[PDB]
Amino acid sequence: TAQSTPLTSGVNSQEVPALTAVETGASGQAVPSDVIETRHVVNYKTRSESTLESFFGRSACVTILEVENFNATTDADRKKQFTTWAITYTDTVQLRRKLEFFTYSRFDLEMTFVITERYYASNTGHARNQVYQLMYIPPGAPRPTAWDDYTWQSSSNPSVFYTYGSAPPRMSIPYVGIANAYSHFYDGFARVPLKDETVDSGDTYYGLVTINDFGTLAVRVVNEYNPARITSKIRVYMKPKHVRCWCPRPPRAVPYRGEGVDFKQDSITPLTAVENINTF
Amino acid sequence: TAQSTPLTSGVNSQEVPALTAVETGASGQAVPSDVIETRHVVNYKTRSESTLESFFGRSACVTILEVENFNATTDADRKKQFTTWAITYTDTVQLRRKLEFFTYSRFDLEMTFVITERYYASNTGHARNQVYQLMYIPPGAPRPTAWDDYTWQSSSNPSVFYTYGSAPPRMSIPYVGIANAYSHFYDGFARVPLKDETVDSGDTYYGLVTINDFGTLAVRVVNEYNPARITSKIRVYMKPKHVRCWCPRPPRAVPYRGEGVDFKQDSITPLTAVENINTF
Amino acid sequence: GYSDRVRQITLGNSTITTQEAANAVVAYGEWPSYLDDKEANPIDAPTEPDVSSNRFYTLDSVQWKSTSRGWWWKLPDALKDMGMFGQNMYYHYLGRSGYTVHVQCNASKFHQGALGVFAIPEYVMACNTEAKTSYVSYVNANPGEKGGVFDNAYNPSAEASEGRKFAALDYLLGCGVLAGNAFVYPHQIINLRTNNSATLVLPYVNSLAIDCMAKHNNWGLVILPLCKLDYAPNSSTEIPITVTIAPMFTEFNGLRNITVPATQ
Amino acid sequence: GYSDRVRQITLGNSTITTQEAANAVVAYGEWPSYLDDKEANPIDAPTEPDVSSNRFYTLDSVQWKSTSRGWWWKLPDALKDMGMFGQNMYYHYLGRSGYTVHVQCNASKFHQGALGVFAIPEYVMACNTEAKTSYVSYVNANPGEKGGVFDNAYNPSAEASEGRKFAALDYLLGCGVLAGNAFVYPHQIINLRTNNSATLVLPYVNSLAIDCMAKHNNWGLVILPLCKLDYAPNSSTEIPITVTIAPMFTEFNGLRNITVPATQ
Amino acid sequence: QTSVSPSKVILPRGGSVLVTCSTSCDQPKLLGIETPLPKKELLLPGNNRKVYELSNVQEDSQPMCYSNCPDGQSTAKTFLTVYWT
Repeated sequence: TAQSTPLTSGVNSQEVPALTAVETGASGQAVPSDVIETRHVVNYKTRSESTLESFFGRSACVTILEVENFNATTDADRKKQFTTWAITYTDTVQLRRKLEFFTYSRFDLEMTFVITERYYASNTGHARNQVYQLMYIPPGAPRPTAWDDYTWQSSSNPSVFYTYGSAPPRMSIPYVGIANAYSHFYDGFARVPLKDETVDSGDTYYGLVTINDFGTLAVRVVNEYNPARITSKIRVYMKPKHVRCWCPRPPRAVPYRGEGVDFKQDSITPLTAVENINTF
Repeated sequence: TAQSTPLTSGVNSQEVPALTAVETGASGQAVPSDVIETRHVVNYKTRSESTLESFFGRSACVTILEVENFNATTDADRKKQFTTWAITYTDTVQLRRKLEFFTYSRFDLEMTFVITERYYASNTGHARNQVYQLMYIPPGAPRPTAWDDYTWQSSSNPSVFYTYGSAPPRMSIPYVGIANAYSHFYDGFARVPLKDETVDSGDTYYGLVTINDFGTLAVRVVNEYNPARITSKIRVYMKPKHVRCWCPRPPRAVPYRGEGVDFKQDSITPLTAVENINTF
Repeated sequence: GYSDRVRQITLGNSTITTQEAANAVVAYGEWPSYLDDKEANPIDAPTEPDVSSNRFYTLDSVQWKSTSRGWWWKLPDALKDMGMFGQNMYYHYLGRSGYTVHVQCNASKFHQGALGVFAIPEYVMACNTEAKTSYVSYVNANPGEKGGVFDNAYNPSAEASEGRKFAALDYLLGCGVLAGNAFVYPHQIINLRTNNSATLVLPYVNSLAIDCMAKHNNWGLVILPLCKLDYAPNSSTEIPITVTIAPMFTEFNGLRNITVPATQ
Repeated sequence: GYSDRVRQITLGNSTITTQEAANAVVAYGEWPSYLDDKEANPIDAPTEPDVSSNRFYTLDSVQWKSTSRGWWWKLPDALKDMGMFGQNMYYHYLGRSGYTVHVQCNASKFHQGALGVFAIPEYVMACNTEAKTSYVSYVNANPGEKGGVFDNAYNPSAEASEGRKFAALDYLLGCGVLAGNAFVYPHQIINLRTNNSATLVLPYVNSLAIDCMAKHNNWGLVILPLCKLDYAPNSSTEIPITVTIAPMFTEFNGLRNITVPATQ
Repeated sequence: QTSVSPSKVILPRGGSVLVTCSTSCDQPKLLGIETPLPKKELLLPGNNRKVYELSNVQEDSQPMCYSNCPDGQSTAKTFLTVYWT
């Protein structure tokens, strides 16, 4: 449980708990039994929901992926036939902000794929029921060039085949970090620019984004082209379970403008100015 | 079981149980073995269905929610794309009347969502199968402005995604009251209007409705716009389980006219007048 | 007999004494130690520079005016040219180090002011351009001894040339979190009526067991003026903040020729 | 570890802390207590307002100039309009009360001055007329919160109208005894180089066991400036004396409707 | 969030001003107009829409109309002038 409250009464003595010194680095330490008179309150209220296994115990949304299915003629129509997404948690602003409380984390990740469809045109016939491939490409396996090449057959890549209309597909991805924890924030580069290089790496990106390769989620429609153009939307989800975290940080106040910790100029003012200091 | 009936016979004595005095506040206390002659009846009939766990053991209906799905052009068409419902049990008159027997109650709530669809027009094409979001918004989380804003992604709000055509989604909500029981009737305000205020809160609402914030159930259609306008109807249900109740009250006789205990003028006459007092 | 205000710290052949100190903060309750054998990432023979680099190094003294807005140092790279720790660093591929940061600023009993001395794990800052994201050069991100300063205005340069640097905004603390929440880090506050020195003890904090010091900057030292300096006769006086840092329990791996990074 | 100069006093839901205090005087060596059953004068059921009136009440802050000559408060009647002790008082015929008088006055280390803080049992003062004797009105003898001031001149008004008040002469202390002999009372001296608060603990002192608080004023709080305030740059400065008083161990008898005394 | 329909009001000294302040919500927990001016009420059906009947307008006033919708406290004022000869 949380702490109860002891039956204390008034004091007059040299033991003074109301006075601390925050120059020393420690926070305040006075519980309300110190400075006033308190009754006895047996406290049965627990902190069970605030723990990290339940603070991250929701299947959040991280991205929205779009694939289509039609008779492709041009080249831009052949790139609507599939979609390759680099796996990251930074393409939204709500699961990211819950994870940038902490510097380092360690969690087995559980994903679930909620998928919708629509007809594009109105009078171009109909279509049969559809099966969707979702293939996890680790860094190094060949990313697909077209929607029906040698790469989609997936002799070793983990693939799931969702028949449209079923329950959404779910799977658990373990801790796949090469460190001993996922560095949410990485304060360093990927390489060291040496003295008198003819390489001139004066465009090495700062910080986090030069170390994270988690994979590529490539999604096709396994059907051939129907007479009716079927436009699909796929919402990749994440739910961190078996969660551990280290080294807490303040949460994000101003909005994001990228994959880094950057912040845009027109939203550097998160507060709203009060009337005066004496406004209840 | 209920009470049996003892084999008694006639009496002639000063012990008179037939005469009570209801000025004292107690009700009548004479069982039928007192005033007449009775046989022996072994009573195996129990009161098992009349208990509160089975008196509230039905999934009642509390509201009917409507969402649609089409190519919205105007602004009123963009507010048909979603529906936000303030959670309460007072939007019908039958689960409310079963709960206004009691002043205070304590129950874990179990909801189930039974959802229908239709085509609006006739010759505007077709549509794919649909997935419905239902997001529980606690008081403080941002209610959605449009149907596809930042709020629906639900990084911490509890959401369910019902694929249309499946079994209806079900979930259990615990006792979420900030009191030690849900006050069905609250005889008081939310604040105290002080002497000589320049605030002039001479429009503070009476009674119950100024303390209850249970949340907001916001429902969208997760698909984009189909060529055919799909009009949906959603029937939110409640079933109180693990029920405890306190301080009983008389049941509602005249009809309701709002969220309070108010009553409309044209239905203040619940009885039907009999012919005379001697009508069997 | 003893008091909390008098403290002598000795490491190697260096000594800090202080007679008006507050108490010392061991960061996250752990004293720094060597890499244990049950957690070792490399398998080469580790170099332990026992007393040649576990000693106090005194940086340059910045001047804290009435308009001074903040300072920042990246901690395993502000010591990049300091004695033998700057020679243990670039001759090795791996390196872990604990730290004893001691920040020195003193005035009379008539001055006033506050200095939030922080120590931020993975102090990732924002770039000063809106053309690209996560976009800082190497020289502008690693000044070394002199450190950098904060600023009370965010002016993103439209040039991608002069925008490859830290947008060191004080109230957003660089990384866009509010500065009033920075007390969740290991911190001390130099208050010019109570104390005159801030001592922190910083263990090696990283996800890896041991990591490249030339690439990766572990800690971020941050000094924010919470209440500005105000001396009533001379309103534009300057009292110096001198930062004295010691490596602790260092350990290095992967010996080779010297690494000399670029300077432009 | 502990010192005599730091003292926290808590009664009810009120707290006084002080960091430059002298020691506290328990008056005549007795801590106040409830009326014991072997000494009880009335036989009704006594009301014990346990925490609703045994708490610190802060009066108005008078200003102690260089020409300020003294102050006086009658103690069970300076609290006549203070919270529930002013409502326990006038709804009851009898009342006894212990007290914790805490007098608050502080300056810099460059000021100087002395404040004899007294507590006088049965502080009967002299009238300001020579027409009649023992001749003071009710409003002029019981000001309540604001108290009264002394004076360094005795000017008896020939009017019997404006002479119905206390002839508050400072060196004769009101009652015609010399002020240098007033140290036989429970007293503390606020000296602006040594301390900044005077704490007394006053038991219920009366010949009776319990008495009417509306009629009878038990104690007399007296603050005399022994050495006048003298600040060398600004010779006419003002430092405030704030008086904070708590009832202790109160007990009341004879409940009825409210007593509202006259105001003119 | 909170709408005051008579925003621009001209009316001479001493007369009555009809002020219509409602909210964009369905449950006005706490809604009212902040002014030291006499007003009874004006009758208007509907749990949301609302009219106060102000009277004895002497000087230039700017009354604030709060409304405690479940998304914070809202703010709306109205502007009124007087006339003199």
